[PDB]
Amino acid sequence: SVQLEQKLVEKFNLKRALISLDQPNTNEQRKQVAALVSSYLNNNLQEGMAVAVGQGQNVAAVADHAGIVTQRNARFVSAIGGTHIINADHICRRLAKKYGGSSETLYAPAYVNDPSLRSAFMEHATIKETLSQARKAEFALVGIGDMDENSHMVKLGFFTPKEFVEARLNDGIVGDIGGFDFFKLDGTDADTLMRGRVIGLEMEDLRQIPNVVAMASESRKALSIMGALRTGVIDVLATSVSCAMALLNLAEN
Amino acid sequence: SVQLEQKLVEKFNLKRALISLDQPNTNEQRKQVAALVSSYLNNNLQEGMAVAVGQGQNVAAVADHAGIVTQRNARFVSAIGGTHIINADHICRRLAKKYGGSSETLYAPAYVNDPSLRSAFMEHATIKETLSQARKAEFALVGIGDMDENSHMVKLGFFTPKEFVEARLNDGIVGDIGGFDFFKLDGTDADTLMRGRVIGLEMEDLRQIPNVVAMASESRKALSIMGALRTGVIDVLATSVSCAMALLNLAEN
Repeated sequence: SVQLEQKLVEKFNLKRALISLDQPNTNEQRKQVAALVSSYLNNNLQEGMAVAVGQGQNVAAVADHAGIVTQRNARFVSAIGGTHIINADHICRRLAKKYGGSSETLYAPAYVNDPSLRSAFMEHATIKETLSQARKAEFALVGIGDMDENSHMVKLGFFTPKEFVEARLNDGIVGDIGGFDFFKLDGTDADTLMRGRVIGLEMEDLRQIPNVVAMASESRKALSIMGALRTGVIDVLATSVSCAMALLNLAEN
Repeated sequence: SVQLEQKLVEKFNLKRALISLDQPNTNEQRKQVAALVSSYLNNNLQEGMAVAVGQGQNVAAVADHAGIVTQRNARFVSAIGGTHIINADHICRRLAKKYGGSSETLYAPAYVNDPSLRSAFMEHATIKETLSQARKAEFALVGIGDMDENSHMVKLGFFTPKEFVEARLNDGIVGDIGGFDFFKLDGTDADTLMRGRVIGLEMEDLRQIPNVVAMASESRKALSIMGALRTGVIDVLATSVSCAMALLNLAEN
């Protein structure tokens, strides 16, 4: 697994690769991946630094990991709006409690049904200020999701099932990062209608955050993880042995 | 001071009046008023009940009061959006920590520069859900502010100084409750441009919350407190001996 880390770092231009042994199910896998990320943050997140935090189960596992961490006054800033899916805001609050710092809420919903409503929220001074804080963070903590993980935008009524299938088929979206931006298998940003329905950071923000820590546990989602690595924004990849093997195979071939 | 409580209850149709002795300055007064409210909530807020929470220094003092309270699983729900002024969201988080429950964020800013932007946020499913939770709360914890306490809407650029003076002079606004609604000295809701710039609950919501706890410490703000009492929405008034004397004098005369 340490040999795997070196190959991943070399192959994908990472700062680090944190690889957990394969577990019996996805819950257990997320916990073990989250353990390595928790320790990484414990050692690296200094007082006065900030983390831009995305949403969902991979990220939530880091907040829920019950390991020992030193207390420091760090900030946890939502990188995506709230939901009425584990909310980035809730995760930041749990992280602040765990690591001994503070959290900073993005006062806007995660999803809207129209890019004009998106624009209206995004131009608002209160929303812009928090997004600027997240853009200026030293770290980002994000999950890599597959299209099926985003299906809640549809089930919540913000995007049609027809539009959703078309994002995949017409626009070639194979995954999301942090919940807030979407990519193709080749790592390019696809103009997709999807992102017009989300309030949060974008891919270019992640490209300029020094330490983007991205997390995925499921090897069946290796295409999404590959797409995400191809965007070039990831600095620390935390994942399982099988995912690592899959990525190296896909890259070699 | 106990005699004062009985007269206030009778005169203003309250459930309770919590009266603190006069203090040397407003900070100390807010602390002592907040002590009585903290104890009231300790005894009355049951597991599974909720509090709709407004913004500002009077309310924040209750969260910051360092008394002993029993832990119970109550909810603290923001009744007004966030600010980039002590935010209702921050207060709810501190209350949840203190009383041992949870908090529920309103994912929208407190202020907007245009009632059309207000309407767009207010119609959004995520915002409507939280506002419905706050409307259905057993308690509300709100401060009674004077126009000068709201001047931040102006300083933050959401409302012009000219509009602000006109809200007072043309529309007769003498105070706010919770940060989110405004009233005249006679207790009627004034159609004012001000409320078109705020996202949160309104006076009619407070009228149907069973236990509206309203807090003010400054006797120089007695006109605002009088206006607020005249709206009829207040169930528990927490304030100082001098404010109580002022209110009884104003009512008698």
